[PDB]
Amino acid sequence: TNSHGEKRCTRYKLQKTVRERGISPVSRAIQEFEEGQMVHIDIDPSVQKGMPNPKFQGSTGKVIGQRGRSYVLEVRSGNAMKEVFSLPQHLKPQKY
Amino acid sequence: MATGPRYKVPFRRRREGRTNYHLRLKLLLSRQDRVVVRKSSRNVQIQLIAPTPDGDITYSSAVSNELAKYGYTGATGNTTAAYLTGLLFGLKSLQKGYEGGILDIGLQASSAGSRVYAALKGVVDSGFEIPCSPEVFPPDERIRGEHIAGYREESSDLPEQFEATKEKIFAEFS
Amino acid sequence: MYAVVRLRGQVNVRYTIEDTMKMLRLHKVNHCVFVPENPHYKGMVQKVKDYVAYGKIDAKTLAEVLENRGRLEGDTRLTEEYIRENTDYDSIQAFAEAVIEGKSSLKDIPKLKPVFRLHPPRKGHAGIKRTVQQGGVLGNHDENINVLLHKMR
Amino acid sequence: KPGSMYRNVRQRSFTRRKYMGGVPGSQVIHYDMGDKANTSFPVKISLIVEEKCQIRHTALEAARITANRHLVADTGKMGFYMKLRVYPHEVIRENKSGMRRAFGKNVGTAARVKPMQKIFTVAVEKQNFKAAKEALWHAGQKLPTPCRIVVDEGAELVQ
RNA sequence: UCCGCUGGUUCCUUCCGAAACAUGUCGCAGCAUGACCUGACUUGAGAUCGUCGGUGGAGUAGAGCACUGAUUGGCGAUUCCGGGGUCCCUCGCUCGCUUGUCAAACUCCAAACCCCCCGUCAUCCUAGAAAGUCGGAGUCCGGACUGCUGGGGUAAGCUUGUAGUCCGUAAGGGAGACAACCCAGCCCGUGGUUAAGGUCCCCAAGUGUCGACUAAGUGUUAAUACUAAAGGGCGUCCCAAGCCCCAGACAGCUGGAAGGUUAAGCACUUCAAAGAGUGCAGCUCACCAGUCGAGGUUUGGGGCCCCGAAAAUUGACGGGGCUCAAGUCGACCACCGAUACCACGGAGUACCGCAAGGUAAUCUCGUAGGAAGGCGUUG
RNA sequence: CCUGGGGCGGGACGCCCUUGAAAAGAUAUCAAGGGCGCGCAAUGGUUGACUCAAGCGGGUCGGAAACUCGCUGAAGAGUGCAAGAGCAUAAGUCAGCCUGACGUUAUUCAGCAUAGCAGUGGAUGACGAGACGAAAGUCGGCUCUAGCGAACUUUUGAGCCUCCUUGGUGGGGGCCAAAAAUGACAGAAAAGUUACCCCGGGGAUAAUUGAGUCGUUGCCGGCAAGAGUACAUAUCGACCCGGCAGCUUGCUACCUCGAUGUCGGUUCUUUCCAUCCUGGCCGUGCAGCAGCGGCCAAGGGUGAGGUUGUUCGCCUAUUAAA
RNA sequence: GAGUUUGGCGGCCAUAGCGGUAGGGCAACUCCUGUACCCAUCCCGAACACAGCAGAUAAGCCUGCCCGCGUUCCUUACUGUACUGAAGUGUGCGAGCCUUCGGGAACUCUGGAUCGCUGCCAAGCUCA
Ligand SMILES: [Mg+2]
Ligand SMILES: [Mg+2]
Ligand SMILES: [Mg+2]
Ligand SMILES: [Mg+2]
Ligand SMILES: [Mg+2]
Ligand SMILES: [Mg+2]
Ligand SMILES: [Mg+2]
Repeated sequence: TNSHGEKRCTRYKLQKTVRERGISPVSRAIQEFEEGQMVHIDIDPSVQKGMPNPKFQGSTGKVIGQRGRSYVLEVRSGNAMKEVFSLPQHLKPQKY
Repeated sequence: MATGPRYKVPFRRRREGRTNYHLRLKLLLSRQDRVVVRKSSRNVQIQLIAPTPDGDITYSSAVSNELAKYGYTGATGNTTAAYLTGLLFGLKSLQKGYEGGILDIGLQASSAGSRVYAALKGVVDSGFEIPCSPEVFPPDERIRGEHIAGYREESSDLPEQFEATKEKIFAEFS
Repeated sequence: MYAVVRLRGQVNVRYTIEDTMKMLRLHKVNHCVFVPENPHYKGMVQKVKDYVAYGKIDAKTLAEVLENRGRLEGDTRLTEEYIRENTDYDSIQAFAEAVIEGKSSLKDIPKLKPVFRLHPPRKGHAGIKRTVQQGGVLGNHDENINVLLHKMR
Repeated sequence: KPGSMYRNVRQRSFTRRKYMGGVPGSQVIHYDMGDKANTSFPVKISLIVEEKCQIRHTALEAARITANRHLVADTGKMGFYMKLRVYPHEVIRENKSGMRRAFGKNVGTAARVKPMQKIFTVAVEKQNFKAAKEALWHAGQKLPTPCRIVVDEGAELVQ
């Protein structure tokens, strides 16, 4: 039977491209975010700590608070609001 | 040798052997200015750096080429010159409005009584705040330049000129 | 100005297309709405091409449409007197000319319904199972929507 | 087991043989026939299939045998070059009880070919064009698809 | 007694109206919890079923060998690890240049849908958005059509999924009948015009128009569980291209196949006109001469039709029948034909208004079920 | 209990990864590839120093097998073990010092999208203690995702609360935490048989007929490889390909379980042609006789007996044929 | 006020890599010189560390060039092909496929470009 683990069916959700494999840009890991700012969840597979679910990969979260290094995001999953803790390595700002 | 399209070249600083990015990620998590001390074979240089996504920016700096104007004549690439450069950097950064910062020796190896730790002791003695342990500090006679008697008698001008430069720079910035 | 007329019913229609129709105010067949030419309405009319017929109406067609199928609130027919007492123009024809020239709107008329419940097409139409370019009636008539609007007068 | 069983293409490609077990290999022996060195054949024709069909390896072997024998008896042993382009990569599995645990065992391979995809390419001289064309006609009679011949090289050389 | 199992459970109208799915369950004919439906209340300003633009997620179709694995030859070298008749030399793997194929657990690439967020338009919304609390359930046997080459399977009116829409719970109109195919979602009566589909009769309206095809009663069968293939046709109708062609071809009618060779034909110096040879040693074609005097032959791509084509009560284009059509194809005209659409008059409902009354393209179908209002018997 | 009826088989009965799965999420089958019920005081933590696999070249019997030097080398290695993902001044290897494989505690995720649901994890934090390090940092085990279990009961750890008028002693009760297991893994202490069977239901589900399908069965066709002294096609028809019938066995579960009386024979009637004989033709490797193969043709005929319950099949003697 | 060079820190992480040729250093950088000391080698002052007068731009580094390999981008053709969203009384015996409107590749090909761009600070010089 199939499993129910957190990494289930994440062969390409949590995979890095060939020319971004290895160390990531360190400037992405100290990008400070403001209160209420909209940020995109684009999970960095190399950074194995503070990662959200693969189910939130590609969702825009509204920053509502900080819990140390990571940020608190109000993410939408279908019809429910979720609080998704993610470090700045996995987040990316939305530009207008 | 980028043999094909599945070749991941290192980053440019890592290709040039000039920056470690794991150490850079460790240091940038502090959210504090870095005392980027770099030593050249003929003199020494110290910077205060704060990163922004456009690139690093440097607030204050000080090299061994400035020690001439304060009355220094000896070698600019020894422990005494490193201490004087660190003291000048600390006083200048205090004057500009910076009093904190974590040490950053980068790729240079860590060993007690080096020129980098001499510059660190110079920065600490100027009132600049930087977390450090006194074990890696050099002895006071080494900062004075008490190596002189081994090889050369023309090195004997070092301690008196170091004390003169110290008092001159302290009067200059305070 | 797109003249969008609905020509197929609401049975076996997907909910996205049916909500596209409902936001266009086309709930039943033979119902016409006049909308501007912005890209938003162009995409909305493009989404419902298989269930309506749309085109670029001219001034005479819209004038006759207002004169024969304009209803105010309470299901009262539009006439010349109401137009002259609630607009600046001499008749329905000049108001239609102003609307086609872009310096007027159908919302200029107070209480006027935005849906024109038209009669079924006299002598039939070309069919609701083929588009205009396939020999039917659905889709884009271009300026030939006024012929279909004339036969649904 | 007739070819009508494993003919229609309504299932995905079952070719990753490291995740299956014990495929009986194809009976197809060669894929190049005739002169495998003379690249100077002016008139070149190809047999193309005009449906989406799965050709069994036995069907491919029978077609190759009939076409190669006809070409050897028509244009001599070294007067032609005939190429079977497609390898049978798909693995065909039969449910050898009832419908419980219906994933069958591999009972042979086959080649999935698209419409207008060339099966056999034949290069011949000017005079041996008709014999090569007729042998390719006999080859497509052993295949499960309608096949039409198309001329690759020397369209003006023939007419 | 008990039963999750069977059967039955008695009046009318009005409003709204599902689920046959997930997790747990000695659970699989049951139940609980959640989704979905319903009623009320609190709350007080936004909501996104839809479009257009942008910041992001793509790793599916497609494509390809750049990784993982397969896979086909040719050419030139692995002087080396190997197989064979002074390790004299044979020689398969291995590595490059040029070919030939692939992948559901492959990707240097990579869409269209789609999903999160932002802006805009659009629609809903103070006659109450989103949110919250409580009352009442039903429901967890589903099924079908159109797609995903969905998975499995030889296939199945098979089994198991997913997106949308249907039947269930869906009238009326039409397909001969048709749960779910098309029009259509439907309060009552009248008038009109159209939708689907049809107009030779059965049957209201075309023995309709133009240009061709079919000679088989083929066909007169949109979708489809209701419709036979591979293969072939000098059947017939077309398009295009080679070849010979009024310096006279093609198919028929006149002189010859005479030098040769019996290399026992059928196990040349040089002539326009005769071979190591097509045929029942004379008996016969290929081939030059003349002749009527103009098209002939080959190939490719198409339309319809034909053979392939055999089943059991007599029978099914719906039946009659139909042949420049009453069949097929490319178009066209006019008419018929719904409860749809329009209009008129009427009823009910929803909300608002103190009330008169106002609005409704944005109200009127309905199974399980919730809510409301009434009729009736006995006292 | 699940179950293409039940049983036998199996566990798709708990946990983890890839595909299925149709580029958000979700998505079933006794779907495909499988794995786990552990191992480790180092195979753990941190700092420093280095870079691996595999080739080419040099080095002495140290061989094409060891160890060593140079060059190529973004990874082709290693990281305990399934699968996938991560990692190179490293998440690898070696060495120094250590025990964070620390006590307590709050949220949100995901098991269980949307959207309730157990004990558990797994990511952020907080209080108190440390390790390594110049410091930044890292460390809540072994790079991430499996390696495990409710209530009750007992035992154990630290300190407290309590026992029926009051105080004490022995002994109980309790709070928090740890261990002992229910693998049918959201947790019964659990073997068969019934043809002597009974009852309630089911076409929700099988033998049965019928319908769908046609792998298999019966009958064919295309192309003809060839055998036929020669000669594919008088005759036989390989390989491969395409069919029809529904007359054998299968598959399925649509109808019927408040019953459609289930094999074979007998009697009687009818139907199809894919024709055994009778009628008419064509070919022959047809001299005649007698065959062989094919086409048209369903008007008539197609029997009697031995075994066997038989269908089928064999055997007997007739017969135009049986 | 501005510019060139040099150094440090970088951002984007190949348009930046791999490869080949030609030029330069006054200041700087590097190579390079020793081992009293600080520090160090699982041995070696090779690296690290320290103290540095020379000598050398031969390399690091900087400037220009080469399309060769890789990458990225444009471009003509393939081609509005593949594929696909919506609808369809369009079509096939069937596996399926077609028309309309709306999107739209990848490979390859033609002709070309790309042998990095840019941010901060400091040292110098040359400002008008
Ligand atoms: Mg594909
Ligand atoms: Mg439908
Ligand atoms: Mg319905
Ligand atoms: Mg009906
Ligand atoms: Mg009810
Ligand atoms: Mg059971
Ligand atoms: Mg007994």
